[PDB]
Amino acid sequence: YVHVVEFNPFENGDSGNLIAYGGNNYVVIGTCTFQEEEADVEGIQYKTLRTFHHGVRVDGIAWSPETRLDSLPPVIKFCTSAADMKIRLFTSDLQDKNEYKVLEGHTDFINGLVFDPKEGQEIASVSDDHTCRIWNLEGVQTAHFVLHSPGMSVCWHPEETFKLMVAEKNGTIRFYDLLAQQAILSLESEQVPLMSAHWCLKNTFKVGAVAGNDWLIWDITRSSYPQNKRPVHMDRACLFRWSTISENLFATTGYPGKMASQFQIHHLGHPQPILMGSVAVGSGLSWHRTLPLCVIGGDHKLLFWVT
Amino acid sequence: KIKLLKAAFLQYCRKDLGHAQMVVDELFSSHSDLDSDSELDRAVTQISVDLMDDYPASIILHQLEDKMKAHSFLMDFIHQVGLFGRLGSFPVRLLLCEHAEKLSAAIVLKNHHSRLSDLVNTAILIALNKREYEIPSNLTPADVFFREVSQVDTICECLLEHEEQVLRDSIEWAEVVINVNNILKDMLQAASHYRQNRRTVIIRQHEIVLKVAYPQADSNLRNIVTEQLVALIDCFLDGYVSQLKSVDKSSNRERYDNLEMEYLQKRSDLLSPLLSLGQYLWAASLAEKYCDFDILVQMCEQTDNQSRLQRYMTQFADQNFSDFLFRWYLEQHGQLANFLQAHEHLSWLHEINSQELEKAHATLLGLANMETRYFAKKKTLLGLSKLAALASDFSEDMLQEK
Amino acid sequence: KYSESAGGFYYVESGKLFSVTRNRFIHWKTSGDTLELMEESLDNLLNNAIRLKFQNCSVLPGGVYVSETQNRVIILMLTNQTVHRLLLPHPSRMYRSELVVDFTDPCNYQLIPAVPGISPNSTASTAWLSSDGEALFALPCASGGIFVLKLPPYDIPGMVSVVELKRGDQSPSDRPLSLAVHCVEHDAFIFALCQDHKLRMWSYKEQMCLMVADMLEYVPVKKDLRLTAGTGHKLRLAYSPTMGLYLGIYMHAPKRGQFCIFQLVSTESNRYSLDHISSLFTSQETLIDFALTSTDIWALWHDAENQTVVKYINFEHNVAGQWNPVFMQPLPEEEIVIRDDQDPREMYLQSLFTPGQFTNEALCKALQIFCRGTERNLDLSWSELKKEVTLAVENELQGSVTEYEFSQEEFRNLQQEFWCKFYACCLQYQEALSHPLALHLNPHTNMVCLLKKGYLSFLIPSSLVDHLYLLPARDVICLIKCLRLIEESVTVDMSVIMEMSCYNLQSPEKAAEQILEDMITIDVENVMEDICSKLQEIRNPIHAIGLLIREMNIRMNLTQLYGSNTAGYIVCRGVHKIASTRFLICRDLLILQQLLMRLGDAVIWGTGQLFQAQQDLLHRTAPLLLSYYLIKWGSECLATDVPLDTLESNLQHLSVLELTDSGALMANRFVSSPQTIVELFFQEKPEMITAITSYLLQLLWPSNPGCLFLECLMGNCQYVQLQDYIQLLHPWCQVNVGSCRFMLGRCYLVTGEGQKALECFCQAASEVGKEEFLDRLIRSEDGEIVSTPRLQYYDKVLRLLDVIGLPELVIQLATSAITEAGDDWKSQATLRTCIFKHHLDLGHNSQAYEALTQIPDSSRQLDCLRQLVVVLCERSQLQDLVEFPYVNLHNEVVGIIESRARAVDLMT
Repeated sequence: YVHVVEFNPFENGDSGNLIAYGGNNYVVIGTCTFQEEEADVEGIQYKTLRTFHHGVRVDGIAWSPETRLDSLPPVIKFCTSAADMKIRLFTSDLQDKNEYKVLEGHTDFINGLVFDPKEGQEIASVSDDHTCRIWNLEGVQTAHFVLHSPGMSVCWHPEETFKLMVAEKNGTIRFYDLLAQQAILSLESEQVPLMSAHWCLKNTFKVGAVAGNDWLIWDITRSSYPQNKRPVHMDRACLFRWSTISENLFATTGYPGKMASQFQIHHLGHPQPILMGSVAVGSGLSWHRTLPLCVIGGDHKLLFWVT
Repeated sequence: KIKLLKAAFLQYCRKDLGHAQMVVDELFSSHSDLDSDSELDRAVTQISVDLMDDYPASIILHQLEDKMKAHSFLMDFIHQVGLFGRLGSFPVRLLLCEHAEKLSAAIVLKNHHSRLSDLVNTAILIALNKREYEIPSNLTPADVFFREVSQVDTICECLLEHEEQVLRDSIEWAEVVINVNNILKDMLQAASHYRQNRRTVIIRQHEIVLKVAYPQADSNLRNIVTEQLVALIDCFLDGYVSQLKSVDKSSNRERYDNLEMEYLQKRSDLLSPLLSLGQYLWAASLAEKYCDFDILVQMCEQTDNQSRLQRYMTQFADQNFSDFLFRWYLEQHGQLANFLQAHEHLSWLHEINSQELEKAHATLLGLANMETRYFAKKKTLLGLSKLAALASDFSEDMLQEK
Repeated sequence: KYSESAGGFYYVESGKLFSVTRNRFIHWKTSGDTLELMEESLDNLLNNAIRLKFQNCSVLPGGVYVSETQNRVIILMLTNQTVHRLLLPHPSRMYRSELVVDFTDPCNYQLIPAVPGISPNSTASTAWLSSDGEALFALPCASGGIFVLKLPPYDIPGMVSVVELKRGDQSPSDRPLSLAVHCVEHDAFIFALCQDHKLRMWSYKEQMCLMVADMLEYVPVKKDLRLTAGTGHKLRLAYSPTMGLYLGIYMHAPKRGQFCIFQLVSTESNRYSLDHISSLFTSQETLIDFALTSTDIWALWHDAENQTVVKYINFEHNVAGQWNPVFMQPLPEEEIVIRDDQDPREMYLQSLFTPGQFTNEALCKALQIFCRGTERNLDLSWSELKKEVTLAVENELQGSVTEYEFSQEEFRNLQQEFWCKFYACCLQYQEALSHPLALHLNPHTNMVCLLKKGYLSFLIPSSLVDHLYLLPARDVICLIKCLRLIEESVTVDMSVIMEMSCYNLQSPEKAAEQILEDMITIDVENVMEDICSKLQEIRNPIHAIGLLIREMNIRMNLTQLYGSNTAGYIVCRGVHKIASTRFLICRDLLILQQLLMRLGDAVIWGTGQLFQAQQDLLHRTAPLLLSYYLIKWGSECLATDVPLDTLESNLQHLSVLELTDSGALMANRFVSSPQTIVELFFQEKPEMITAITSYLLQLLWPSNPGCLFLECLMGNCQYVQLQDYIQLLHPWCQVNVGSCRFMLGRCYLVTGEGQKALECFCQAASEVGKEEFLDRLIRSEDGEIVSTPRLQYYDKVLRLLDVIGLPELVIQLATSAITEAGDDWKSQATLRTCIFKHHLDLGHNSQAYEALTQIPDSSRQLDCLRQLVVVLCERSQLQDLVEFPYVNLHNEVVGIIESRARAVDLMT
């Protein structure tokens, strides 16, 4: 998995160039600096800082807003996922692991995880056992909470710690809360399986993609705008919305007949635009905080193309 | 299942002589089927693709011509009965018949030009996939290779790259790299010329375009001019195929269209940089083939002393001056380039040269108002603005206000 | 236009059977605006619905214009005073194939006699009353005329010479009310009853009345000083039935209700043309139809309030067909909003689709609720119907807002009101369209078949669960009834919580003393002491319950098979109902066991049941829990999505796989995303015997089969289709089965989740295999003359990664396999060679020279070192391979140099 610290550069503003890449060993960290080179080609280079150690495969990556950078020392706090059907959430400094991660409570294999920052360390995971875990680490030890609800890609809303989102595998998008339990529950295309349902950058929309290239948008700030389009190819890795444009989204693919994978940029009103098109299969992709560079993680390397 | 494919293939063989027996099989099948566009529509397309792929896989020329003649008659019998749709392309495996026809047309062109290197390359490609039979049949793969033309085109670049290392490149060795490129271009043109009368494939072209550029630095002028035509013809076909693939999907899913546009624009900019060091006649052909990437044309019309080319490429286009000005502001011949780039900040000289006294005075006033770190420069800008306003032939009230 | 769209004027169901090879050919038909016909036999799998459009629907006298001969398919109708004759093959040619092309003349309308309003209109058609059923056809007019039309075919196919033959009277008292048709010793023997109470027996040879019987049934009788004029006239219906060689007749006799049972035996001799040795029975009158079968007489009744009442009278001097019918039970006025099933429209859709009785009523309601756009029947497929209904319901309820928020309390109330209105509309549209019509029996299947109005049903006897759920050395009855009554009084939230808790107890079960602490949240006070006082005053309880449960394990006798559409659907519905009843009984038993042995989280209150007082209930609760899980899985499974259609012989014939319109048109067995239940019934009288009996015996068996039936069903369904529901079925199944993990891995790999498939395959590679899924790994582990725990799987993964195109993953797997070598055997060179090959193919770091110098110093394996050196030299590493070779041994370096210097090909 490959995901940049988008929340740290928005709700805080410190570690914005940090990029986590979870593999089979542990999770490496990179730095994106703006050097000279050429401004027309790419004015942002990738520099490998350090790489932590763990000993288990990391299926996901989700950074929190408590990451800071002081001189050469750098305290990070990201929530990954172990290979033994768990959702770890450790906090290491630079390269040495100062704290462990005792993750235990998942009955089946995990699918998605997120991390928020309000009163301490709130993490929401989703497994395949029809249960939605909600770990909350406050000042008095921790508090575990489980709910009978199927999830696949849980994600908290922007600038709203009391609200969250959870997308089921059958196509149900429920918006539960931390006080009133569930509030609303939407449903997209029920004929095919759903992918994810993450919010936009304006903190007022909810875009939900499916596995059969079926995307639906529901913006609340646009007087209830219900748009619905379709992509070119199937999106196995769901989609990633932009950090500045709420009507823009990128979804990767992978044609096995031609041995080439493309990442179409879905936009409401614009035509079909495929700026990315490598000859290898892509494992993950994540957009930067400047809405211009795309950090796409492959099977053996990690590219950084600027559109 | 297997009962539908065995029944649909039996009616196609008897349709060439009669029509009353084949019309009764489709009407009963349409009533016995579920008639659904969700999962029932994919069962007919999977059988049609299997029936069309079996006809192309069964006198090397006669056997290839008979399959191509029988494949064309199967499309008319299916269209006359219907079979009014059943589209099952999706990923990898209406477009299936076109792809099969293109593969059959490209496989027949390679058999007519059988040589010593082509046969060796075909044998090496057949031996790398699986094993061949020892009981004669020294071909070695025709029916099993015509259905999968992408494997023979991708493996052709590995055979020519292995012989180029021990060739010490030298005069006669350069013809082997051009003979394969000419055959590849002839095979690619056959698949594109037949369509008008209706990751692995792009890598082989990208590697050939890079290998042909390294051999032009140590060859003759005629050889370099001949080798640059095949690469240009391949690039013009690749750009057209990319445009046709991008124009077939729009409206919904804007993220994919935005991601494919960047990949298509990055591929055209890399090929224009490698061809700029050679002949300048290929730029016009590339622009006529693909009406995109104007930054290459703007650089080609500025690096040389061709002042009429920039006007000819702008008078026969749509909103080309606005793009040319934006490309010049973001970057004899040198004077023209400086005048084209001078649009912002230092624009008073350009406005005075292009007969625009009022525009020059306005630009000088704006520069003097924006400047606040040099009294001498602020006074010089004010004096220039006053001189331009005095030289301008405007109204009396405007002159008094200035 | 909504109430007059569907309904049907009458219903006719034919069915012939040959006495030579037992050829079965049954087919159903419907009336209304268009002549509809569908195949519903019980022998012949792929069928299709036929709809013959008419000019004036079915304009006749009332319930006539419905005749069918023994051949398939010879039908005869009469609409707008025009007799029709359809001759086609709707049994093994047109209906068996999916083609809709016909190059032969099937319709041949003709007019024999002057049938009109002012001349002589027909009243009762009977084409089987004559000799040749496919040529001759008798008709009865309202003025007492019995005409015929012998249309014999000539040499050309199509043209036929109709022989006009009539025999009218001269008075209106000789009008036939209901004519019968029967064959005795291969001879046409017709028996009709005139309006003057005269049973006349006509012959097809002489075309005249052969016998005549007088019956006094028109005098004015008085009962309790009340003169009642017996002039009862029924609309069509039937007043004469047949079985084999004899016929039967009955009279309503005014408003008495005693009916009759006059079964006349008509022997074919020259001394007894008509003899009746039967008086009258005490059964009710047959207002709809009556089908006699040897000794059993199946009668059907219908009231004026659209209420049917079927009753069987088996004259066997012992027991008859005692059966009670149920009325309309409304179960949609209870609100529920707990866990499990969330949202609002999904629960309503699941509750509406759990009935399986309405078809066109839901579509009509959805079309009427959406104004300004009411089209025809353009839905066709039923997959998008639910989505269209949801989109129409979501676009009609406006959501009220407030202060920058959404009022969910008003939205939920509006959704509940809309759901209640839709349920009321569906109940009102189906109450006036689902009623009885006629009833016909088949001699080949020998089953009591029923024909309603747009809903093909069947009659079956009451089982044990159906009799125990009705709440009607002899014990274990009152306690079970009390437990059922206590479980039936629970709310919907408690039932949903119990279902959610039982659905998660498949893999990680925890059957202990936790149900008593969870079932006590219903605010129960004076309900536990009354049950404890009754449970404490009983001697042998567990021993009797075990015996009653063992006498109930179901066992079959002579197993059979089937292969149709309607019969398969009825069998699937019956199996689903039996599974639901078993699940309810298991839930009631579990609730009773939790209420009896509740303890109370105390030692003194728990030591009374563990002091060797009884025989416990560990194995009793384990098989009960297994049966409850199986019944829950069967109830979750619908009834469509079959598998193959291979009709062999006895206990080998399967049901129809498709037999639908398209893939998205759920007509019989097409929806595979939420079904997978027809395959288990197809792979395992024939709903009575023995298709349902075999399924019940397979579901009730546990340790006798040796494996779970759910895993086998999932593995058999994954071989055809149903790839979307396989991932949901493998996640809710048990992990105790050996093939369950393989099925889950296959479903995860076929859907795109490679990580889940890899994690499922890595956890099962240390035990056994799954045919080709691990045959290579098993062979590689057996070739080493040992049994590796985590080394063989790692070596296989490294080989698979190296044979695909990877380099870093294969090298990492080889390094892990070399590090984790707990065998310490002599076959450790296979991992070292693989690690050396991976290091030579990858390279990168300078660690590749350490393995080559180590593999060549232990044995004489110089080929691997030479290959590694060649790979390092060809991978452009002239400045790196020269310094890495100096840190190795001198002899190995000299050998590598001597092997590399022998080159007979000099290139660039």
